[PDB]
Amino acid sequence: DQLYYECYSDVSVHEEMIADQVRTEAYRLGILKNWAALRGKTVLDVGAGTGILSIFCAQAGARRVYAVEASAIWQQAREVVRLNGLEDRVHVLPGPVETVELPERVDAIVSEWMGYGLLHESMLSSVLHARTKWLKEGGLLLPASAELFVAPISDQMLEWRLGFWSQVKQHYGVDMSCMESFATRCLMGHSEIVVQDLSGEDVLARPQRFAQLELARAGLEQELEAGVGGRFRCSCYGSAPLHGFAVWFQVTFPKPLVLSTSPLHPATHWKQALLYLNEPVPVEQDTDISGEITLLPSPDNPRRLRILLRYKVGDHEEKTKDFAM
Amino acid sequence: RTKSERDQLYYECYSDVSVHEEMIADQVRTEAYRLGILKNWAALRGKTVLDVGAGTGILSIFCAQAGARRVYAVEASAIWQQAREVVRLNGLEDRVHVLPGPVETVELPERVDAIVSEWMGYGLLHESMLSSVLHARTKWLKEGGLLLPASAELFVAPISDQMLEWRLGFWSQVKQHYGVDMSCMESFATRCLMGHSEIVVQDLSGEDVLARPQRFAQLELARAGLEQELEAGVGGRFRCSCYGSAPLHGFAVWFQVTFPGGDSEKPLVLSTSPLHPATHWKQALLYLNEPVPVEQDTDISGEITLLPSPDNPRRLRILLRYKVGDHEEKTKDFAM
Ligand SMILES: NC(=[NH2+])NCCC[C@H]1O[C@@H](n2cnc3c(N)ncnc32)[C@H](O)[C@@H]1O
Ligand SMILES: NC(=[NH2+])NCCC[C@H]1O[C@@H](n2cnc3c(N)ncnc32)[C@H](O)[C@@H]1O
Repeated sequence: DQLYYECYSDVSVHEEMIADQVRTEAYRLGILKNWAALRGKTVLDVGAGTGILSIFCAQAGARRVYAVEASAIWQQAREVVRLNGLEDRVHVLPGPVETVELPERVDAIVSEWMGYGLLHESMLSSVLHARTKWLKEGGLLLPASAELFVAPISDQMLEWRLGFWSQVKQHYGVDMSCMESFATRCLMGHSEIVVQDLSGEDVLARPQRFAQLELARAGLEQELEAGVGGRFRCSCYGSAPLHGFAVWFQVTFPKPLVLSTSPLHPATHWKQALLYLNEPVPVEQDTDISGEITLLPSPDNPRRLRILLRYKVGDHEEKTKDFAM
Repeated sequence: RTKSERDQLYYECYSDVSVHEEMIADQVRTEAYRLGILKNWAALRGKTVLDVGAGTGILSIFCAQAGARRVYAVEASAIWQQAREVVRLNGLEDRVHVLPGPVETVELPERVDAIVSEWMGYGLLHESMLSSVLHARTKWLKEGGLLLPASAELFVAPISDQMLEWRLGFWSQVKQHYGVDMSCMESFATRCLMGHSEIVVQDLSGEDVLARPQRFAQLELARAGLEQELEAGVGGRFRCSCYGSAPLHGFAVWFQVTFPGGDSEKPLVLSTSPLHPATHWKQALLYLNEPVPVEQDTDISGEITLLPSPDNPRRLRILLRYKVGDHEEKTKDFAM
């Protein structure tokens, strides 16, 4: 745990998260749009960082915010709260949320806990521990749920990198087309999850929701250990080389506001989690693709995301690939 | 990591496509070698060439296209098998010979007329590949032979880094967009972003340059005894006067290499300066612990030494000694 917390003692990660305008505006609005449910109520900010989300909760009308932060950045949060004149009702409490002592259970929890592929970092378990210990019955969760999506992809950037070697002749007068098979093995033949941003034109079929996480659900923490995911089925839009699948998520706040990391929506720092096949597979309009995706903690490191992929393209035999972040 | 582990990582890196894609996609770099080689056709026609660390073989092929009779393309990582295919694909395997393994233990049939190599790393000497080129020169280059490029030059300039300024000022600008005052974090951000002792590789522009760049070292690859200068430290002293008022953030170090042949007084130069087109080498930034205000005609002097790290000969270390105006001389010790 200590190694993890120390990653957040440096300014850069916090600058990156606030500079993610889609992320930060969405949390801001998700909180402020809940003013009626927060007015005069108490809030626990799990992993409060610099404190910015706790101050949004105060602007929404919370009577008190407990801002709990395990890394050294809590000292900066204390100063931010003081600078904004909110030390009377926003209280920064250092340490893990699992052992912090609050004066009272709270009406609401706010937290930005999502990692790459949703569950990389595994910070959800700390939010669920706080829910069990400190959230009043039926309390407000900001956000309250996460939804997981998959779509087959033809990655235009990958195509360009594989095709790069056949363009060397035009650039420098040396033919290097024979490098394409080697490049394919290098860029696709591995078993790592690739975090990369796609565009709408990389999506080869209607995205499918394959799992939903309800943060209030008691027993969710046990589900995370066993893996979360599910089956999916789709049919391709048209002819292209299938490179694999993109996985992304959205979270929904108590119309409810949705923060999405879909390639069809404005870019975020999460991008998408790309699962490449070992080599491209030609697909056509109406080619059926079915499969199953499971998000699991790595055996060597619970905080490291693993994804089991099972898939069937058209008539081909079912195949499997086991990815890790 | 142990030496065994460092060697394995190096092998894995250059056995993989990504680094070679980056180098070849670096058009300034690759065009400079193509033209610099072709401009030496008169010295290369009918002669033999050793390409130290040939990679995919593209530079060896440039040498064949310039008229070389025979090219030995020596490559230690698994990419040598890709280079063999590339050479065959272009119909050149009967005089471009891809040879696997370290140049330090390869066997050639004779000493060669010329050596070509793209050996430069970040801050010129990060990765420390020059030593292999010099080993090949001593062992395989004929007396009075040709080196391509023939020399490298190191430059320094004081900088006011506009990107760093933006990152340091980020916290003071949060409130005007999100309604939360975070100005109090500027000191913390400064400690995090400047108080470290890491060399930062980043692209600068001419706007960031606070004074006329100063050349502070030159490496003549033909010089016997250059290998001994590498271990003792490469560098030199500098002085400059600031263009105007701005916060001094530290210094940028960059290099160029010069190809022989052509105009004896205007050789072909591959530059990584912020004043010239971008390359994958960017520049090596040496940040002071905190910004220092300077004015027009503020004098800045000091000394810069590039050394291999004691824990890892492939890891660049830079010792900076510097004096700003009337302030006392200061020192800072950076590592890549
Ligand atoms: N969205 C993410 N991928 N990560 C969000 C991390 C936000 C903050 O939560 C802090 N943090 C993480 N786990 C804990 C914990 N159990 N208790 C308290 N603070 C924590 C961490 O130090 C950081 O400052
Ligand atoms: N400009 C740089 N910063 N590095 C250029 C490295 C180019 C190629 O030289 C190869 N290489 C490195 N050292 C050696 C050596 N001693 N002998 C042979 N090949 C080598 C390495 O495997 C790579 O494929």
